[PDB]
Amino acid sequence: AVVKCKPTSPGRRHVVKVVNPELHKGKPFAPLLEKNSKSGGRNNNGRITTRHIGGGHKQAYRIVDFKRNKDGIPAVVERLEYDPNRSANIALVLYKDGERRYILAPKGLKAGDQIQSGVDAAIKPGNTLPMRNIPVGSTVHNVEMKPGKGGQLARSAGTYVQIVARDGAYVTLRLRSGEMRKVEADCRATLGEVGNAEHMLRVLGKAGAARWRGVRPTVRGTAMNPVDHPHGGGEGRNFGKHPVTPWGVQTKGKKTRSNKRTDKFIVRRRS
Amino acid sequence: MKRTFQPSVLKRNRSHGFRARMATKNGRQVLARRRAKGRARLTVSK
RNA sequence: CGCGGGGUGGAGCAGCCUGGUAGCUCGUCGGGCUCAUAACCCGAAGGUCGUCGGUUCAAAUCCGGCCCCCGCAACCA
RNA sequence: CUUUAAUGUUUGAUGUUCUAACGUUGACCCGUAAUCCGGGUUGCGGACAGUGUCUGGUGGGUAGUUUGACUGGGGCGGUC
RNA sequence: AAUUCCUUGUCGGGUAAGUUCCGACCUGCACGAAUGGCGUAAUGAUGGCCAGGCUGUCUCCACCCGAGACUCAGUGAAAU
RNA sequence: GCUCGCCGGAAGACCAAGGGUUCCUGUCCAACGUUAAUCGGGGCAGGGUGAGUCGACCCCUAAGGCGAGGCCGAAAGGCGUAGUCGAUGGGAAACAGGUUAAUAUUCCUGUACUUGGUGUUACUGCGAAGGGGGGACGGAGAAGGCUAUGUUGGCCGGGCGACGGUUGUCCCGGUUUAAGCGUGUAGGCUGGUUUUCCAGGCAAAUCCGGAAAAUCAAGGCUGAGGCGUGAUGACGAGGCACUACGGUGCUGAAGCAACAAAUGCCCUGCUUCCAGGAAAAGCCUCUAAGCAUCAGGUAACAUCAAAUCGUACCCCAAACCGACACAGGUGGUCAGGUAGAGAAUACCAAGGCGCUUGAGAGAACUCGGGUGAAGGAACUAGGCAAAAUGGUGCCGUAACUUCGGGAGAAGGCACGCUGAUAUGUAGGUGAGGUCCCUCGCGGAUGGAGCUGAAAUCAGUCGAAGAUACCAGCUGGCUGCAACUGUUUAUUAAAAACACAGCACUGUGCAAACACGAAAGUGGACGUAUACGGUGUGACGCCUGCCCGGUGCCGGAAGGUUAAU
RNA sequence: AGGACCGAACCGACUAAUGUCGAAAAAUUAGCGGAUGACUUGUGGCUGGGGGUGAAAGGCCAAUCAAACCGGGAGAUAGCU
RNA sequence: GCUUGAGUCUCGUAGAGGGGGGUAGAAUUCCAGGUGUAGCGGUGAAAUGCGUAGAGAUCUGGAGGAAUACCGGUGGCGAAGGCGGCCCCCUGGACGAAGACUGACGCUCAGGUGCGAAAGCGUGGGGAGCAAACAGGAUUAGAUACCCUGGUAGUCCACGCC
Repeated sequence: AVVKCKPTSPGRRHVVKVVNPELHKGKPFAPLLEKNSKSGGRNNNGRITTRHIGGGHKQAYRIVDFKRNKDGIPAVVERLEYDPNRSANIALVLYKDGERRYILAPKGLKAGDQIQSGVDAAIKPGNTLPMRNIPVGSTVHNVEMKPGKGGQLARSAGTYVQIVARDGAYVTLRLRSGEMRKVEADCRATLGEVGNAEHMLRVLGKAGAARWRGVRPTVRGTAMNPVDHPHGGGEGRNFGKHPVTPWGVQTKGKKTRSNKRTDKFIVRRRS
Repeated sequence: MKRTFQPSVLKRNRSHGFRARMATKNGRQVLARRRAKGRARLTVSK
């Protein structure tokens, strides 16, 4: 769980690490690795589309099975690995047929468990099945958006989607951020919450703690110039303007929700 | 002080070389003028 | 030096703007209440409108000189 | 003239449903060893969304510009 | 006070003498609670102040060692 | 040539880069060189760069570029799939000695190695743009085993030495040896083998994976160095012999032991922690489409081929970049003796240089420095500059505190040399002898030789024992900022910025926002414990009142309201 | 273990002196800060002019930057010298 | 040694004793829709607030959180604080019955350790109602009180602290 380091040096007097003994300290499973490129925040044009991103540290991409398209075949959890790309753990599982894959490590799952996908599986953390067979009131994650897509919602650590009701062909999901969205019942999900729940408890402490994570220093507006930003200028910290983004759009209170092809689906707004 | 000209032939021939000019319309417009001025050193090469 | 505003019963403030009749509250006085006070109730007195002069049928009011007060300004070498 | 009622008729503002336009950065197959793309099945939305024209609004994000003169130097005050 | 114009405010400490410094009183021209406030161990090629030590910084400079300066030969400019 | 001085983790010796004959020989001095010049990187003429094993080209890819079709765009053009290019990455193979005026792991001598073709003999199933294994990988820390290398000793050769001594524990020189092959060790990794079955590996599979069993307990992979061999070979100090007197020819002894020990190697190991650490090919292996008296593959042998390009010289600088023969800048490797923790530093070894104007004088004055009576900041904007502190072991050390520190706080004591404990201790290394054995690079036991701190006592020398170079000034109060870090390249290094943390708010993923006329990307192959914007800026106690003005959000009944 | 300490190579550039028609179109000398990390460096690509980039100074983009260089509008225009 | 102290074993009884995991009912607030209409709320009187944008009343449905009417009683349990809808699981203590057994193991206990209402604090969630602080309206000589309409922290849960 959580562990607080010692104040032996300036920069280590505030860091808090999250220790997980059940993590596989060995090497990552070879067959599921491919080259992931760091962009630095640039597009095809090479200009910075999104700032504050770059540098960091080299990490390898792991093909994780969100889809869970295999069915009715029990698996054996081999070992829990720490995934570089995700804020949650991943479980290296193996089915009874001899194929190994990675699934998002749920909350209640240990080394040496049994999980299966399909509608034949009963209720237990890890099992994946369509929502029209799942009892309402339950807790899931990795919910699909379009049937067969694979799963998109609440994948990070601790996130969980609770199901409110089932209106026949449409089931109601009460999202993580209080939002109420409906989804086609044919979609799948995975019972139980996502592990590594103490991810939020971790504090960075140092400055480079964010640097190797892949971040760049963020500069404030009232330290810039008129030619470089709406703020800045003056002769001693003069703000006096309504806070806007580096492109003029008023922030701190402005709904930019504009999709309209999906406004039938959102039932409740964040409040 | 580090002077503003560290020679590196490969970097010289890829960015300002003959072929790089020959690949684009603008470069070809450039090559058009060089012949229009009767210049001997058309591009930069060995 | 210049610009704007103000000075009204004992006090703090309206009314001047667009001239003829000055109001609100506290305070004060006499009475009532309560054994006595405050509070509350009834009734009333109290104002040279900073000062002087002019314009006008008529000046707190329109304007000017002067006196006191408040704010702004008194900067660039 | 007012208030009004049955019918016929005319279009308009909303509501529900369907599938052919269209969307599909869902699943699958072929071209094809190719996660681009095109076509073909199927499922899901659905005459919306999105786009062109006209148009109201917001708008220093962006651009072109204005911001007087006399003045015992200029500014300020004042004048024209 | 990185804020106090009036001001070198007044009082006490430090010096023989302190417009700086340190501790307080509140008369805050015109502090103030994320354009964050009051403190804070450590840290700082940081601002201000005091003491020890140490010396040419100074009282007042004195001598010596080398590179130029001066002379001789060769070469041979510049601003204007 | 005889002396002197200078650098010596460089001012030495080699590469990449980049230049482009500047390298070498002869000859020449007008012009270039900041002076003269028979001199030179300057003119003129000639010579020199020799490769299957070095590097490049080649095979294979990353960032990214081009991009058939395709999507999109007034045009130009942009993006992008299959493919195709592109190293600073990975993939086959050589070392020693000698030789030139100049080049040599390329030439010669000696000894080896690698990738393929053709043919032969004996066996046998081979075969992809397809699957798998492998290739294939991080930071940091410590230990063990060695090597380059250095010292001493033994031995060999020479000398016994121009002022006193030196046949002896004396002095000087030399004591070098690879690639490859065999052995397969210190150490490290891991349970092998066999039978059977399967929705796993876009299809298949005897290969990989998984699931049941039997048998036996080891087998196997990897691996520097050592020992043999390579080698009765080469080299080798010094003599012997000819001088164009620069050097060439000839001959040639000792060639071992011990100790210390790398930042190099085993190690592209092992442990631990976290920020979690390429891709593809070569190679190995299994099959489909197919082909089978074939073709191909395994092994041995013989022969042939291993092409093209660069190779000179400078390469921490007069040859590169700075207009200059410019006190600057330039990545990588090898890297010794004594003192020392050390690649600091001091003086030297190897090697290479004295910086291409000097000769005299010793004025003021200027710069780089040495010393200074007495006082010691009185200087001055100000302790700016100098001065002084300065190492090791040990003694000891406050307020405050986030209980880590503060702190090497401050302030102190001993430091040389000789003998003794001890003809050099503890310790390290470790042969001979004795013994056993699953017999070899083995293990116990054994202990000579070698090497070597430091502690204590006693004695003695100078004024001074960390004697030089080298090498902290410290304490008190207090403002700002938490601290490391970053920035005005070339007048501002700070209290400015960043920072982790916190708060607010937008976004339900074809997400918000941004680049782009569009497509397409980033955001993210991540999805609310995520991402974008803003403000403040560790941490402790907190963070009060106002919705009038502006902005924003919510609701839309009424008035008004463009085009149509 | 440490954005840990003292301190070389390396990087950076706080103080003074010298230099300023310098040896140098920001250097040298005597002292300095960092020095296992937000470090530094080589090779090779990508982003570009109302844009790029920026631990943000309106700094940097070939010694030039509150809008680079070259050619063309263009012999711009000038109540000014 | 003995046994009348104390302790233990066999069988049962009653209980809001403590802890963890679920479920159920009424009511409250908000959200959405239909019916429907000028008031609703509140008090000592009234006002702020809500309402023709259509409230309150009423019906249907949904989302949620907290406390558990009647049983309930100077009844019960535990050392105390303190604890009550129900259910499963783990489990402590107390009492009774007829006997056996160990054989004084006992009592108290500074220091010390542990538990310890509420309020309050820190990290992270949730957030119906109630409600410090606070604004507004009244009472009043004044009301930064008593009252009313709103209303944050907190009140609830997990892990520590006080």
